[PDB]
Amino acid sequence: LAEVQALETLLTRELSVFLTEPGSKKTNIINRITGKTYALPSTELLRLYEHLEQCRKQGALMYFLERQGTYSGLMLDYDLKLNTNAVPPLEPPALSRLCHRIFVHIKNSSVLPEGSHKIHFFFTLKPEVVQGKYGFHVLIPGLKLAASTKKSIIGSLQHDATVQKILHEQGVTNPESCLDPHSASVPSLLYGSSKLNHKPYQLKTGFELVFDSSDPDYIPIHQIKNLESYNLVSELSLTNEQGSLVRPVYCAAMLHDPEARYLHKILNLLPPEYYVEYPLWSNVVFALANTSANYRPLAEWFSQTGGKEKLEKLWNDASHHTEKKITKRSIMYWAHKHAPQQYKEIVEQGYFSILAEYVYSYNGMLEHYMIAKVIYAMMGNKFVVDVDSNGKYVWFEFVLPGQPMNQGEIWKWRKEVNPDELHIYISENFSRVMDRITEHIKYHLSQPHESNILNYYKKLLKAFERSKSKIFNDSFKKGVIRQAEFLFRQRSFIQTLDTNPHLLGVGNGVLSIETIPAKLINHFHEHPIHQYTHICYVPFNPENPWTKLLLNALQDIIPELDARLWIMFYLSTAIFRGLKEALMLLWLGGGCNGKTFLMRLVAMVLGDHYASKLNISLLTSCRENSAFMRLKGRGYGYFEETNKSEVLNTSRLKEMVNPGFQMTATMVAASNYNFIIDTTDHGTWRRLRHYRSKVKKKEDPRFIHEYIMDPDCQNAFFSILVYFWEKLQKEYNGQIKKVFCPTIESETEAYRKSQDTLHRFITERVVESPSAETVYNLSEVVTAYAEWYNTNINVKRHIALELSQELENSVLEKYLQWSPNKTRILKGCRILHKFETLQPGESYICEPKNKWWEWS
Amino acid sequence: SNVVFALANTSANYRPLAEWFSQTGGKEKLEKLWNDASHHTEKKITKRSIMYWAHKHAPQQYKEIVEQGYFSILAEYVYSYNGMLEHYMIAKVIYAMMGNKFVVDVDSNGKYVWFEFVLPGQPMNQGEIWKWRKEVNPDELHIYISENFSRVMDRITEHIKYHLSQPHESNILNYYKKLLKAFERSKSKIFNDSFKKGVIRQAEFLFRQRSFIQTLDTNPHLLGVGNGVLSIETIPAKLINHFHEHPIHQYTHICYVPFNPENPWTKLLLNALQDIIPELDARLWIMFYLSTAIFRGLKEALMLLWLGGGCNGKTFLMRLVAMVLGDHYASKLNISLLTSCRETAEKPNSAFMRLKGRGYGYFEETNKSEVLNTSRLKEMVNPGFQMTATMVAASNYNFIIDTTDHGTWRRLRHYRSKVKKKEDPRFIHEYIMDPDCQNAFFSILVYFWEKLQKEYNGQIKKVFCPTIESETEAYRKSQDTLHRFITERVVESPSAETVYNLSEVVTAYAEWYNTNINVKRHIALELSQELENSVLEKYLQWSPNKTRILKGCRILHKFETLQPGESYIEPKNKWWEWS
Repeated sequence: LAEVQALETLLTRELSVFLTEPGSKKTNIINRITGKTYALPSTELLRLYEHLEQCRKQGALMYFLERQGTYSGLMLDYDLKLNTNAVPPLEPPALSRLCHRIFVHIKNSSVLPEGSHKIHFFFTLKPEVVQGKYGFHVLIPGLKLAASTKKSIIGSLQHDATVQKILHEQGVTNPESCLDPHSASVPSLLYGSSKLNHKPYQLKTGFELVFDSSDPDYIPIHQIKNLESYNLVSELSLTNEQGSLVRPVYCAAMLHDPEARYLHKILNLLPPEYYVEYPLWSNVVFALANTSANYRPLAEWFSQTGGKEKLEKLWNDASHHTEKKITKRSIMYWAHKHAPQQYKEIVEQGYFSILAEYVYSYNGMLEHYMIAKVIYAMMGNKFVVDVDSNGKYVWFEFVLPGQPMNQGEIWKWRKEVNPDELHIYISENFSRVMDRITEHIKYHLSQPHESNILNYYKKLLKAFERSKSKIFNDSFKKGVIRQAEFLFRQRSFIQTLDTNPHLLGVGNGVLSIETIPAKLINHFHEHPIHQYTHICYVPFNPENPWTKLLLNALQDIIPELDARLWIMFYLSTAIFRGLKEALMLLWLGGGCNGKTFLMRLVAMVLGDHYASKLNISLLTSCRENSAFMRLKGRGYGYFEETNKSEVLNTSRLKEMVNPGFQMTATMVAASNYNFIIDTTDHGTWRRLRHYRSKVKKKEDPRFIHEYIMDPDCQNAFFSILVYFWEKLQKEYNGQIKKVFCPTIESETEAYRKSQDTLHRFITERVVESPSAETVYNLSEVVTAYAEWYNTNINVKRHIALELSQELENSVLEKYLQWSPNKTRILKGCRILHKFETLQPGESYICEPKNKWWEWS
Repeated sequence: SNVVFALANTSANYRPLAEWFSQTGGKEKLEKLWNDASHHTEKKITKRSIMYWAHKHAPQQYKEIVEQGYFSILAEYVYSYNGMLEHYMIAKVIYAMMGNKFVVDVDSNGKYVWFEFVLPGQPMNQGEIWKWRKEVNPDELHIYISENFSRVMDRITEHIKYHLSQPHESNILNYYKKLLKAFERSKSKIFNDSFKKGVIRQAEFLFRQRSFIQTLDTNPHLLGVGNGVLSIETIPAKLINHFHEHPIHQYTHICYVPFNPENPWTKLLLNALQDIIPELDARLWIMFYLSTAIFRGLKEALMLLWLGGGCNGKTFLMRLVAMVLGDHYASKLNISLLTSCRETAEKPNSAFMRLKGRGYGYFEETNKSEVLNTSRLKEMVNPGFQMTATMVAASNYNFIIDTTDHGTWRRLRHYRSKVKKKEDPRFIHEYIMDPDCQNAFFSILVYFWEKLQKEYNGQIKKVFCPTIESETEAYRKSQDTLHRFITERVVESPSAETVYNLSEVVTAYAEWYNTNINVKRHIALELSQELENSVLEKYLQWSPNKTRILKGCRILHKFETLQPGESYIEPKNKWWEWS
C-alpha cells in the first residue's frame, strides 16, 4: 500500500535519527510493531501525524503509542463490563454530561488559567463488545496538566456518583471500578492504533467546552460538527501543541509478527491442560523444531505454575532434533483428545477464514490452487505424496479406525495411485465450507448499508454460484488433486519409510521396541512406516493356555544344557531390520523335527517385513545382483526345501553371512538331515552355527497341519518372540557377549572337524607347548601336513604355496607373530608325531514345565 | 576481472566497464583500459555473479530495483495488451524472477528436465545445500507462481486502482475501468492448473541453458559436500558456501569438511590408520595413493594391491574411504568383473560405465582362494570410454590374483600389512558409522591432496618409496619366469665386448628354466618377443645388419657369480608433518 510505503520511508530514511534507547525519558513516540522508540521534535511529530492520518483513513494496521510524561493532555481509559453484548447507546446527552462532570474535577484541581479558554473532549469507542467487555477513551489533548494533577482528577472521577449513574443507565455493571487509575501514566494509543490483538477505537463524538473565570457558572459544551476536516491523529494527540482545532491551554504545574498464521497455533496451544509437564516437557519443544522462529512461541508457551522457564536453560540452548520425531501434527493430535468440539470449531473458523480471504481477493472465480490450499489445510495430517522411483507422484494415506482397512493397516500409511478419500472429501466435506461461505455472504446481504455494497455483494454471490458447483466436476477435481500434489510434498517420505529398526507394522498398530517394554502404539503418530504384517496381531505377552501350549510344544522338546536359550534367541531378533550380529544357523539335524514347524511359523508370523522364500540355488550357484534383494529389504531369509542328497555350495557366502547396500542378518538354513551344505573352507568363519535337533512319543500332526493356520497361535508365538526379544538385550545386549552354552559350540566345532582338513590338523597333530624351544618353520609345517594327510586320509601330491598360505591364514595365526626377522615361524607350539602322547605342560588345541524362562 | 568476463556477453561491454571501474579512487581505472583490451576466454561466469553480488551487501536498494523492474515488465505486458494475461508473459516475469535459481535442459530422450538450485531455507535431502537438484516437476516454481506472483498481481491492481482515482476526463476513466475488469478476470488464471502447466511448458524455453547436461560434473576439481561445494583448484580448500555458477549435481552427504582440525577425532584417526604398521622414514605412500580419490579423471594410471593380512586394517580403510565418498566415488565392484573368465565375453557390462565418473574402485569379496587376474585388466588400466583410476584390490589373505603376466606393468603396485589382547574389531563394527570420523578423514584426505599439490605434483616424481616397490618387485618376483631370468643370468656388463644374439638369449633362458623350474617345449620367436619388451629394452640396440644386438651385458652360466666391473640389473616429531 502506497501510504504504508510512504510511512516506512519517513520512519527508516528520515526519523531513524531520533531513535531513543530503551527506557529513555526523551521518548515521546513508541512504534510497538517495529519495537522502535523516538524523541520527535514538534516539526517531525507533525510529519508523522500526516502519514499516520493517511494510513488511518485507509484502515492500515498501526500500533503507535505516545508517552504522557510529566506535562501533557488528559486521557481517561474506561474498561466496561456490560449487561449484554450490545454496544451501549452513548448518545450526545450522556457524553455531554460526562464532559461536564470531568470538567468539575479539573476545575476543583485549581490549576486552570484565568480568562476564557476552549477545551475539546473526544470519545473513541471499542468497535464491538466481546463477552460483555466494552471500552472508551476520553481524550482532552489540549488541556496540558501535570501528571500528579491527572492522578488527582482520575481519583476524584472514580468516586463521582453522577458518572456512576450515567454508566449504570448505559448497562455498565462495574461503574465503581471501570476507570483505569493509571490513565495518567500509561502510554496512550495514537488515534487509528491498537494492541495487535484488538481493533482501533473509533471517534464517535467530540465536544467543545468553553470556561470563563469571570463567569464560572456558564460552561457551554458545544459538540464539534466538522471533525472530518481536521487531522484526527494530530488533534487527538495528548503531546501535540501544533493542532489546528486543538490549541493548548497550559495549567499550573515482546515482538510477535504472527501474520495471521501463528495465531492459529496460539489458539490450539492453550486448550490442553499441559501447562505443567512432567513426562512431556521435552515433547513440546522438539515438536516446534520444524518452526524456525520458535523463540517467541516457546516464550509464550512455557513462561507461566511459573517455574522460571526451568531457569531458562532452553533445553541446553536450543538442542537440535535427534531425528524426524514430531512436527505440528503432534500438537494437532494433542488437541481433539481433551477438547474435541473446541478444536473442531477453531479449525473450522480457520478453514472459513482462508476460503473467505480467497473469495474476497478474487470475487467469484475460485480456481484449482485455492481449493488445493484449503484442502492442504484440511487434511495435511492424513496425506503425503512422493516421486519415489519413476518420477510419478504416488500418494500415501494415513488410515484411521473409522475407515475401511484392508486387513490390518490400522495406524500406518498406505500407498495409493489415486487419492480416493481425497476425491470424496473435496465433494462432501469441502461443500460444507462452501455453504458456510454462502451463508456468510447472505448474512452480509441482510445488512443496512449503501447500494454499491449491495451490488458488489450480489455480483460476487452470482459469480460464486457457478464456482460452487465446480467442485463436483471431475476435471476440476483432477486438476485440484494435481495441484495439491505440489502442496502435500514431503521430499523425504519415501527416503525414510521403513528405515527405523525399532518399529514394526502389526495388525493392532505399531510395535515400538526402542526401550525395554513393548508399546503397541494404538494412536496417532509421526512414524512414517508403510510396510505391515496382518498376521502378527500382538496381544502383549499373556500367560494363558494357548501360549503355554506353544511354549510346551515349541521348546521343551529339543534337549539342551543348563536351560539353553540361544537357539530361539537367534530365531528371535528377526523383528530387527539390520545392523545386528551376523550369525548364521544350520539346522542339519532331525527328520520330523521343528525345522519344518519353527522355521516356517517364524516366517508365517512375519510378512513382507521379514520373510524371503529363498531357494537353494542362492547357495548352490558355482559362479557367484537381482538375487538376494528380497533379503536386502528384509531381515530374515530361509531355505526350507529339501533339495538333493549331496552338493557343493560355497558360492558367494563369504560376503552373504557378514555385512558388506544395507547390512542385514538372521538367516537360518535347514535343507534336511542329508549332508548337503558342505564345502571345505579355510576362512575360520566363527559366524557359522550348526545345531542338530536330538528328536526324530507321538508325532502330533495337529501342530503341523492346522495349528499354524490359526491366527491366535500366531499371535501367541509372536508374543513369545517379542517377549524373549526384550528378555535378550537387558541381560546380553548382542549375541556375541551372551553366556556360553557347551551344546551349540560343541556341535559347531564337531561339524567343523567333520569338514576335516585344517581343523583336524591343528586340533590333533598340533598341541600348544610354551615350554617347547623347537621353533617350527612354515615349510616343516607344510611337510608335516603332507605326510600326515598321506598317512592318515589319502595319498596325493602337494604344492607348498596353497597350504602354506592356508596355514598362515588359519586359526594358527595367534601362534604366528611378526618376528624381527619377518618370518611366519611357529612359536609356543608343538607338532605331535604318530602315536605321540601329549607331554606335561602342553595344552590341546533342570527343565521345568512351569516358569520355563530366564537364566543366570 | 570477474565482472568483465561476467558481462563480456554484452556486445558493447566497454561502456559499462568505463562506467563502473572509472570510480574512492579509481583514477580512470588506474589507466589500464581492460589491460589494453584483454582477450576473451571460455565459458566463464555469467550475469548471475553480479546478480548475486548484491542482496547481502546492499539488499534493500537491490530489492527495490528488482521489484521496480518486476512491476515494469508486468505493467508493460498489461498495457500493451489491455487486460488479459496469458502463458508467455507470465513465463517471462517468472524467468526474470528466478533466472538464477532454475535451469532446464534436454538430456537423453528428448524430454526437458528441470534443475533447481537450493538454499538453506528449503527442505533438502541431507546435503544438497548449494547444488542443482533434479526435479521431475518444478514444484517450487508452481508454488511460487501461485503465491508469490500474486503479490505482483496485487501491485498491478493497486496501481490500476490508483490511476482510476485521478482527475482526468471520463474516457480514460472508462478505459481504466474496462482494463481493471479484464485484468481482474485474468488475475485468477494464475491459480489454474492448466494455465500453470502452460506457463511451465512455456518457461521451459526461457530457462534453457543447453550447456548444462554435457557440462555437469566434467570439472574434476569440484566436490559436492554436505557443506556445499569444495574446490581444490587453489592450494587451500575453498569450501564454496554461497551462490555459484558451478553446475554440479551429484553430492556426498558425509564430507562436511571444516578444514583440517586437531580435535580428538582426527587425532584418534591419525593414531589409528598408522603407527600400527612399522614404516621406514615415515613411509606414507599407501594412504598417499588412497588420496587423489577426490580427483575425477585424467590422472596417473597406478593400481594398488593390498592382499595381505587376516584381521588387519584391511576392509576398514577401504570401506571407510568408500563411506567418506558417495555416488561421487564408490563402486562395490565384485571381483568376478575381473576374475573367473571374462564373464559372458562382455566388456559393455558394468566395467567402465560402472566406474563412469568414479574415482575409486575396490574389490573385497573372495571367490574361493585363487582364480585369475588378467581377464581384461590390461584393457581397462590403459587410458583407452573416458579414463579414471585409483583402483585398490584387497580381497583376502589368499593370493587370488595370480596368473601369467609379462607386459612389464610398472603401473602395478603390491603391498601387504605387516601387522594383523583381543582382535578389537570395533573399529569396523561401529567406529566407521560415526559422521565425525568420516568428516575428519575427509579433512585428512583433502589435506594430503593439497600436500601432493604443493611438493610433488605427481606420484612418479615424489620421494622414493622403498617398501611398496620392494613388495611390488617381490610380486613381480611372484611372476618371475623371464623377470627372474633377467634379474638372474642377465647382468649389466659394460666393459664386456661380447654381444648377445637373440637365439643365444633364448637358449640361455630355456636352459635356466629347465635347470630351475620345469621342462616344456620352447618357441624361439615367442621367447624372443617376450624378452624384447622386458627391462633389457634399453640394452637392446639396432644392428647395422637390420637385426637386434644385446650390448653392454653378460649372461651368467651355471654356478656363475658376479665379476668385478659388472652391476646388477625416522622423524622425532609427528609423521604427518614435513618430511
